[PDB]
Amino acid sequence: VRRACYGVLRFIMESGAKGCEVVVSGKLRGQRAKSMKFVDGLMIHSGDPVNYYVDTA
Amino acid sequence: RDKLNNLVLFDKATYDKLCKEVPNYKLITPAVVSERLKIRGSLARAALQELLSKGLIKLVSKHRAQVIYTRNTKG
Amino acid sequence: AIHRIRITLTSRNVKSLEKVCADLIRGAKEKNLKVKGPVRMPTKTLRITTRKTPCGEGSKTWDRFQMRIHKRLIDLHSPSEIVKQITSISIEPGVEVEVTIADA
Amino acid sequence: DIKLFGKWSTDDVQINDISLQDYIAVKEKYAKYLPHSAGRYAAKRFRKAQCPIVERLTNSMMMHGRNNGKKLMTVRIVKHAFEIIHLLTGENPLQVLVNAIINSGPREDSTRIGRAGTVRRQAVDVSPLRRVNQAIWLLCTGAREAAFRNIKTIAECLADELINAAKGSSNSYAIKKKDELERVAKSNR
Amino acid sequence: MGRVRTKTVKKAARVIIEKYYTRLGNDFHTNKRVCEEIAIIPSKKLRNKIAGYVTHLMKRIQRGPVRG
Amino acid sequence: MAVQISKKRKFVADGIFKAELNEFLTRELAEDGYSGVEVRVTPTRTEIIILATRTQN
Amino acid sequence: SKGPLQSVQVFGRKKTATAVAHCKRGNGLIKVNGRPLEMIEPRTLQYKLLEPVLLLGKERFAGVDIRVRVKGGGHVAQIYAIRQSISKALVAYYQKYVDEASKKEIKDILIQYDRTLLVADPRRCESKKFGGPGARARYQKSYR
Amino acid sequence: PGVTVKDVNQQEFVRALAAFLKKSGKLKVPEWVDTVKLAKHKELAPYDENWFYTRAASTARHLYLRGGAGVGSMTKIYGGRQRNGVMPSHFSRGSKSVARRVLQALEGLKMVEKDQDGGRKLTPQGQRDLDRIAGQVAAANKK
Amino acid sequence: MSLVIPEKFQHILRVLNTNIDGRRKIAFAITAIKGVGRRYAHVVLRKADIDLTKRAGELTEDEVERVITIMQNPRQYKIPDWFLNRQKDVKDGKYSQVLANGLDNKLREDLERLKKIRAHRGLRHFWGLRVRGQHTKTTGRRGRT
Amino acid sequence: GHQQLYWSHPRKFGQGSRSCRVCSNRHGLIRKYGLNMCRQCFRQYAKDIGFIKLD
RNA sequence: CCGAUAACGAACGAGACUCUGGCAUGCUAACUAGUUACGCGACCCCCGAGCGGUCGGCGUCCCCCAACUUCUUAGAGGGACAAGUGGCGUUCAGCCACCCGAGAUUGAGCAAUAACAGGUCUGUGAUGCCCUUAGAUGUCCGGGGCUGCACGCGCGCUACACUGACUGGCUCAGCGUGUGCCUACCCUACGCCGGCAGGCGCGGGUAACCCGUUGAACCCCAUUCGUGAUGGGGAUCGGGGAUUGCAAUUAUUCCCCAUGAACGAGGAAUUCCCAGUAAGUGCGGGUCAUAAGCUUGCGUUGAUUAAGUCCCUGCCCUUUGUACACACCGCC
Ligand SMILES: [Mg+2]
Ligand SMILES: [Mg+2]
Repeated sequence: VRRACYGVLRFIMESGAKGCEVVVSGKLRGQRAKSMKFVDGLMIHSGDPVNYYVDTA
Repeated sequence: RDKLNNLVLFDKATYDKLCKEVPNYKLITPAVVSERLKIRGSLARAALQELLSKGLIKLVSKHRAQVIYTRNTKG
Repeated sequence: AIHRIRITLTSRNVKSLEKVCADLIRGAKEKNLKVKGPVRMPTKTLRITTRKTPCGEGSKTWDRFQMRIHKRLIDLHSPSEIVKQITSISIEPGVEVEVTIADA
Repeated sequence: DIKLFGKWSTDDVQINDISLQDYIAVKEKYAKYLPHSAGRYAAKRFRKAQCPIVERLTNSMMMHGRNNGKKLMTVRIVKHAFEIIHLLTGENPLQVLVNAIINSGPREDSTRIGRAGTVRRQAVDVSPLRRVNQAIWLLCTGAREAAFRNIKTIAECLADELINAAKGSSNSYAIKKKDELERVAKSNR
Repeated sequence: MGRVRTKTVKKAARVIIEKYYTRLGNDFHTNKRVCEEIAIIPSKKLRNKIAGYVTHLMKRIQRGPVRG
Repeated sequence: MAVQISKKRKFVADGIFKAELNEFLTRELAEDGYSGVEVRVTPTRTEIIILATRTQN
Repeated sequence: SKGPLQSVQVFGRKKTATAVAHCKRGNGLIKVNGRPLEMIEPRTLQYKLLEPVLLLGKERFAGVDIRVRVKGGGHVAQIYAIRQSISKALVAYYQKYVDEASKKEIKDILIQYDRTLLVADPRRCESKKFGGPGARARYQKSYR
Repeated sequence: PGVTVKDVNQQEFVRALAAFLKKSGKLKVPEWVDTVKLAKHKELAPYDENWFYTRAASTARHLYLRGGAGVGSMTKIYGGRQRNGVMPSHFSRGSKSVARRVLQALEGLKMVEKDQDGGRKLTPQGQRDLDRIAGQVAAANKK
Repeated sequence: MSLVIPEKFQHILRVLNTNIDGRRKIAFAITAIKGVGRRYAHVVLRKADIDLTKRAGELTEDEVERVITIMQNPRQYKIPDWFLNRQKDVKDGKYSQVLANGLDNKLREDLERLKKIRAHRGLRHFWGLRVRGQHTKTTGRRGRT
Repeated sequence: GHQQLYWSHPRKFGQGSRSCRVCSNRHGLIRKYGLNMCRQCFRQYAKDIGFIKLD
């Protein structure tokens, strides 16, 4: 999960973007679930401009 | 101060009191006469407009809730 | 022929709606057709208020989704025939058109 | 001149103390035909002074739940009551109002957070603006309480409340609580 | 109260005032029209907050040596 | 007329069709790098565009 | 003698209540909803509607004929709309047809007595939020 | 000095026309007037014995203002407030046979007739009477 | 004329097996009779053609017995069939109206009728619970503690 | 059972007559505007349908 | 944010942003919106008015057979920025008052890093693991139950009355919905019958076209009542009648006639709230074959007090002490 997220994050930044954030949540490593987040570049979170400045999946 | 037991209908001892001393002071209303002569208050509204027809009492307001009368002018 | 057509455009976004209204009436001026002005009907706003939580536990928060629908009426009334003169729609996705004769 | 309620010219009334001359609005600038105006009197501090006091009494006379928006009824009760006090005193109803307002507003009170003997701890004299506000509220509560379960109506009960307040006979609920507040303040000096 | 200007409005004013000192005066309405063609400001509410500060800084630069 | 449906329910059903089609194209073309769907609809006939990264599959 | 096209239409609004006053050169005649001004439902508040004619005199209304229509609002918001409409129609009539010296000396009286007769009250309403029964009041909360 | 019903007091006008219908005994009055309630949302029968003449006077005043009102529109004009006891209050329309019969009797008195569309309006004779009664009540009020 | 009280004034009358106060209105005094409501009172006096504005006690005795026999015989004096109490009797189907303690023993008779067949309503009347199906989770506790 | 009783009991109305077009559930149905969609599924597909959060 | 500054350059959040309200007699338009003007009517006048007054009566896109966008609708634009003055402020950041101004603080949406063993496996063809899987924990069908009552608690509705209730008349709103893929179940003008709930036929509306000028409530104006558990209150309960559904009993809902219970402003405590706000007051939507005391929005009437404080309950920044780190509901 750590290596795959780095490859996807680098692929997005290489194709041209202001920033990118990927969050993977679930039963990683041990039994108890964890959420690993990898963020780089610029990333707004509030207001109207988030509707047309980011793509969320 | 338990119950008013006011006068639904007149008697002679109070009717004359209505006829002689009620149209003598400045502010006469059905509430004032009801508490003063211990009459009911429905009898007060009827008797006040009876004195209006007799002409010895002048009306000023004529409202559904607050109808106000007065004594005649002296002087 | 003698023709008279009522044209209505119903969409959701004002951006494309003002664009489709402007260029359709702009071509008619080059075609010297008599055109009534854009009749901006009152907006139909679809309002739905649904609880935000999918379970029913929390601080009683609600979500209010508003859908805006805008309608314009444009009359193409030339003294002569009209249908063969304007057979081009030149429309974009997001706006719905409807052609109505004067009889209908 | 403005003929409030159609009569009762406001140019003959006067305030007999300068501490309240500038906070009562019976003057010609605030002389109004009717005590009814939505002039946004709660937008800013120190704006209820320029609000006419006849309107202020009308505002404070609607309370106790059943009467929280009804201003047409309150204006008609004030209209009845002012005519009644004119019929019972023979002077301007506004002069009766100014006499009642001054004679009802308590001039001292007490308020603390620490240990209190009877009600409060330390005596503090009140402001002229609080004098008027407490005066109107005390008059409205006195009229309402007397009229709650008796055959006398609101216009009459408000009339005798302001009349007994204008003279001063320890029968007005406004002056009764005023004397109680002054005595408590004197003890808490 | 509650009328402090943020970094975006302040820095934009400081950038455009000293570059366009010849094109600016002390009028809010005049300067707000200057900022439209020399600065692509997406929001009208932003541009008249900037221009209101532009006149304020111009009133000080007419007297003393502002940091700009 | 009564044969036609009201505009209020028609635009709702258009959103129903777009969401249903988007979900179906997601499920069927998940491994195909499906990106999104655009609808160009005219009264004569409608047209569906499948925005995808790898069209040869 | 029969000069036409002397008409000014001025409206005033208060609390969703709109009223439009049609002023024309004619004899003394004031009517709203086709009814006389005095023949109106709120007899208690009739003095509010008689305030504009009282503050300016009937001479200013002699050569003025006003026909007002009300198409929305409430009972007293109808009153506050009309009383602003009549004065606004009068000052606009003096503004366009005679010199504004007469307009100034009639406008200064209304603005000093009650500015609501010239400037409408901007406040309309507020929206109820989903935390309580009112716009700002919240539902009664309990802890035990 | 022409006088319109729109130019007089409506409460005085409705009282004047009610006595006018009372003295001229042509109004068709049914047999259950003293028993029924005027509205489903009103608990008690009205105090006045001549309430039918009151309804006819009121609806003739309303038909002058606007026409085309049938049974459904009339009962909404006369609708009011229903307390429902312990439940919160609601709006309930009045009786339908009351409004229908009041209008029905007005055809017998020849002052209200139906339209080409639904609802009914005033006859020219009714428009004559409804303004004539306005004239006498305006002069009586003035002097 | 708001005159003095009539000499032949009964301060409290006695109709059937109940008394009625004469110091109130006539249409609101006969409501004190069990079985007579305000609506029933306000139509029987209309059909008896008696003055409403007079109080109950000043009614003449011949008027009083007239009112009693009108209310006791409603079916024969233009009183509508939708205005009675025991309309379509469970015993004999006739449309009667009862205004005395006979109403109480008709209530008792219907009670023991429900109990004898022991219907669901009959059994719950025996236990003193509700009968109209409302909830008993939290309400009605005043009569129990 | 056989053909006469497998689905015999009427379901022409009520909650049991209506099921969600997405999650096939008989609770929280938003039948307004002919949606017939789940309470939670509507929140999921609101953006794609056209409903947006304006206030 | 200004200023100092071992930091400089930044990033998110806040702001900015979007929607909403308030001014635009400025622009574009409007027979699915109307206003003026004109011509027919209809009535009141007539002493005579005569351009008298009124009509939601009819006409002038029944396309040559009026104009106009003020009212209404909705797009493009403007307008408000601490902009001007005075004082205060390091005279910087900004603050206070005021003139002119529609507005000198309109309400919301969105909303950071990190976290909780907070809630949902009863939202899902989201799902791991375990269990059942034919006498099924699958599924269908019939009935009952989820309503059940010595009791406690929570959210609310109704009232305790005369600032009221009853009766009659008068007279003004704005959100929004309305005939269905499956899926059967629309919103209703008008006429007639009945007292009511209701019923029967004509219609209209897939809707600024019809409902609908949404003739709402409150309130206002008159009547009766008259300080009593009364004409306040309608709880409980009997009988009768309709509607929806296949099914109404444990009463679905509604109507009518019957009874008239507590309740006379409620202890300790406790909730919410600052301007179109509380409160009064009704109306739409969701639920719905039947339906609101729920909730979500809308409208009418409209205030009192306050422009402050950290006293109580808490929150943030700095300093400080700590034997706390599952973090004071700690440790001991
Ligand atoms: Mg923000
Ligand atoms: Mg009684």
